[PDB]
Amino acid sequence: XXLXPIPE
Amino acid sequence: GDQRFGDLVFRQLAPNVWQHTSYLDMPGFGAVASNGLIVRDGGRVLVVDTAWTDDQTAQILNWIKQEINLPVALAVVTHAHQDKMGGMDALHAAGIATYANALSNQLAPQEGMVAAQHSLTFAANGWVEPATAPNFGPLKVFYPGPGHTSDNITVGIDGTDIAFGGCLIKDSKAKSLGNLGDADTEHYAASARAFGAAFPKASMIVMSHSAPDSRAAITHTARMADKLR
Ligand SMILES: [Zn+2]
Ligand SMILES: [Zn+2]
Ligand SMILES: [Zn+2]
Repeated sequence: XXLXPIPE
Repeated sequence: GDQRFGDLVFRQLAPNVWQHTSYLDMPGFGAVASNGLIVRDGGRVLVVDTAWTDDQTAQILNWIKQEINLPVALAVVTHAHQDKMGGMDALHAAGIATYANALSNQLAPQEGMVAAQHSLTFAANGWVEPATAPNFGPLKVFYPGPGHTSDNITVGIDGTDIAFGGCLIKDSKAKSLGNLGDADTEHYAASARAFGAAFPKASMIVMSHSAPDSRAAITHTARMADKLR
């Protein structure tokens, strides 16, 4: 999801 | 030193500078902190980056209203990701003038972000064209080159020990550069070093996902990036 460091 | 205000934290870093922190609870992964800056410059406030969401960004404006009670002249956002640009509608609803790297504004739709109202452009040396950043007061905006993203920008606060690396810089104790998905692994190391050279007097390095650190965060980040190229 493009949640900064979290790629999902 | 931390002050809590709804779901947000504010830490005073200088007489006229605060770090804002917002969190996104992700199931299993846990809460993820994102940091920005609030700057008091005479009779107005300047914001660097939004929170993850419109609601969280509205709470930043409420806190400023409560603790500083000056109008927010402008906000600058440091790239087209949710942690930095998630709250653009909340700044707009408040009639706040928003600035981003032209490329951030260009990438925004693909990234699911609302574009800033104004575009920043940069000289070949990385320094912002002053005509695109009118009345930025102590905000010295520098494009260090591609790294975390192609559009990542950085901000020094003139007359302080503070420079803001955003998501480009990791803390001096970081085990890795995290996810290398949207990253320029070739130019990252040089971009980290350019940030360093742009703000040589900055002894406090503020970043998106770690507590404020020493210049060791710049050299560590650059040395991790060296092992990619
Ligand atoms: Zn980030
Ligand atoms: Zn990012
Ligand atoms: Zn992306």
